[PDB]
Amino acid sequence: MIVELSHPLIKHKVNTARIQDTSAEKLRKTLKELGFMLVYEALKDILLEEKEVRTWIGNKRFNYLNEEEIVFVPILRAGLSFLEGALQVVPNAKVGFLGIKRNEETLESHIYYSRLPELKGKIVVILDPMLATGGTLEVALREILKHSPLKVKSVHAIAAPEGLKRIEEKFKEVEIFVGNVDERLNDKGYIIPGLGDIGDRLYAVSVY
Amino acid sequence: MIVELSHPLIKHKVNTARIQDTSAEKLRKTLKELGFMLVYEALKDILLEEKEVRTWIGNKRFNYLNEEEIVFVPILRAGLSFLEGALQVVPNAKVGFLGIKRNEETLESHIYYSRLPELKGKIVVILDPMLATGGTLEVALREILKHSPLKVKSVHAIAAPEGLKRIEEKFKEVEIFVGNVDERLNDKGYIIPGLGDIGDRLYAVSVY
Amino acid sequence: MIVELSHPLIKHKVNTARIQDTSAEKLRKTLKELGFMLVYEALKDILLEEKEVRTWIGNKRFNYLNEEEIVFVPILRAGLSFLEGALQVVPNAKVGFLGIKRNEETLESHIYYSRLPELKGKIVVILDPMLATGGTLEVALREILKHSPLKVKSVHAIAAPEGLKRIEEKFKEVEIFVGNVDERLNDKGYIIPGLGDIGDRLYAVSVY
Amino acid sequence: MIVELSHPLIKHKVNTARIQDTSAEKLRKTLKELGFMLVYEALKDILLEEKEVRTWIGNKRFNYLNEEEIVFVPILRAGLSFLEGALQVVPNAKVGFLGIKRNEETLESHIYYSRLPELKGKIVVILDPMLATGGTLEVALREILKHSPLKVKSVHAIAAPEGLKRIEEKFKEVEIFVGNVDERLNDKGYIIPGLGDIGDRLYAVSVY
Repeated sequence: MIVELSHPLIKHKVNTARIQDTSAEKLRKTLKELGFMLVYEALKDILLEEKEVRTWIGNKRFNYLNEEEIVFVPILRAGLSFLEGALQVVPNAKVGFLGIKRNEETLESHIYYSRLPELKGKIVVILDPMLATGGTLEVALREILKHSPLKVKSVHAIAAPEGLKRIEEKFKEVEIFVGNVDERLNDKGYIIPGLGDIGDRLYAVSVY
Repeated sequence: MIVELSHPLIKHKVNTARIQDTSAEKLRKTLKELGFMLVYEALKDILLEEKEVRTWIGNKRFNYLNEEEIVFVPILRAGLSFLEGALQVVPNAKVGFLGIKRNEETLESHIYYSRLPELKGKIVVILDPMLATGGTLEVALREILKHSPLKVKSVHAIAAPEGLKRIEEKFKEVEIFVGNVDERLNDKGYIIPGLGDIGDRLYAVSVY
Repeated sequence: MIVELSHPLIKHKVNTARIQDTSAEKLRKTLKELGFMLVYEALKDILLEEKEVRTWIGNKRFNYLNEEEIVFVPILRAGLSFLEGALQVVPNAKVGFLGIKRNEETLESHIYYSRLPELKGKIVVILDPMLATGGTLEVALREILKHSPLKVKSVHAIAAPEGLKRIEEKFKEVEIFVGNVDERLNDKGYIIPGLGDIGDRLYAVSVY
Repeated sequence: MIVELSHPLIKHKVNTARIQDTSAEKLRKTLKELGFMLVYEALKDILLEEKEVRTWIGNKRFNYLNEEEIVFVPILRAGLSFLEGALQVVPNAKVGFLGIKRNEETLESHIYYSRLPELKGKIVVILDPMLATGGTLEVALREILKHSPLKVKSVHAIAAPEGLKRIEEKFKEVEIFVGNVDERLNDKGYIIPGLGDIGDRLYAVSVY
């Protein structure tokens, strides 16, 4: 189940990230603020738990989120741009790391780093700015669904119908949250209009 | 026009803020994150403007929020706990400051410090954790509406049906967003279950 | 006791803040980061206290700062730009607020808003980007020194010699920490090269 | 070139991190604020460059840091705890990623993931909470020095004497900035009193 968000400030953040003549500082801060918005939306169907706490007027009971039951998993590198934002929504959530890279020739993705915490029974939230062909997300899920997650959610700034197709086809139980679904993918597997080479725009030097 | 937010994460931030035995650091951080959510929600109906920018593939037109059209107005001191969260949603928004204080004997509010930028034609978003008797918000609006704002929004973590009444009776054109409408006001004008003396809990020493 | 910090990153943050064609977003972030540096430098001679804590390998004794012993006092409006960064150094410090504004004819200042926590025996750290004539700091000091604080420190991005001389002359006990001591003060009481109308550049509309 | 920092606030941040009973939220925030400090100290010798800019009073010439000429390199996953803090001092620096993992039997480190921007002629700053045996850092340097960086700096909250010795013995040109030099390494290659398993304390679950 795919879900495209329509909030005007998500569009703003997304479109603000499209602007190539912005500094890396601005891009990073924009995606972090977007990550907060995305994870916030993705957690709108979370169930709270009643717990007794202490207030200024004595003991009382209120509903709370079991922050520890949430596990964020950013795909380095771009996934990382969302992590700080995601943690602001859920400060005590665990964090898993997947080092993945797409083979620009075959368009396939491979895992070179995996440092995941105990995922069994918890709610996992994948973090990755773009969803192009879906190769990276497919390999990420493959690596994650093995630990028997309770539920897997994924957040992205933009997505290509191409990727949305396969994903929702081979991973129907996965919840996909997207800031904006773009037009298509080109001959090189880049989302159009997309964000170009965000990985390098974020932490290196963009070629555009 | 009152709107009570029902998002489970807002309820979590609010209740977390209800916890008296937390550190000032935790309270400030909690309310900063809640502020982001409250402002995010409050701008769900914001109108975007189309502008041309240079993307990685070339000049394209996308809809953007005119960040400078929004003006945040935190009521000192508590309102300040939402400022950073709000500025994350709209980084280049203008900021107005209102130094107000409630007489704990009559429960009347008075303005001691006013430093507001041009509000003429802009969307003003007032920030202040609690809306109890509505006194402080009334005085604030009284001086704000003069600048002939285009629209005035208000965000609060909690509010009492008491305050929501008068405010909506003398300022019906003002949109009031609240994380959770509490039960009532006590003998001393405090909200129940409310948050207590957050001002002192946030920057000084709580008397509870 | 005047101290002109010589750290290249402080100079950079200062000079960066001098750039007139930067967004409010960028300037606010610049100053927040500069604020962290200034307070860090201003607390280099702070005393730590031994306390027993539990580590991964059992109880142990280490030296810790008594965070609640420090009080940050931002002078609205400009001084608020330091508050966020100042709190990163000392998260649980107390926060006092002073709404002061300078009379642009006599070059003297008046306090319109004062909300301070207990200051007796505490270490007060005044926050305010500029120290021009020093009229604002003087008025702030008068108001603070009455509460008998254990020590008073002040951080500024920049300052004019005439301003410094004026403060150190009457307050030989106050420690002034400045990112850079500029050239002089023009006939209007503005520091040169200075930062211009910082308050408005930060939260409203600059006239330059 | 090794350098043990003595600033009380660094000591405080470092010692606060030793508190095993703190939430992941508190630890992450503490290390972020510490990372800022460590990097701030590490760039104290940084060289600035003169550039002409537009100020409120016209064009002027000031010294600035060429932010882009700086490259931060955290070692996953612990190194990530200093990233944001490090980026606060140099917002536009480039970011390199090194996925490393120590073998708990031989205490050897191996690089499974590498995503580095162009390091040739730049100032590289490695980020890693601890520096126990030196294996992780040694491997890292050997892939970084190959790019012929202008200079290499490294920051750590704590380091074991034996770790510092091999490093300084194999990389005399590398500047190692340490928050506090602990006592030693145990039989399992853990620093004492050390921080335990910070990687798990930060993003997963600690066994202590």
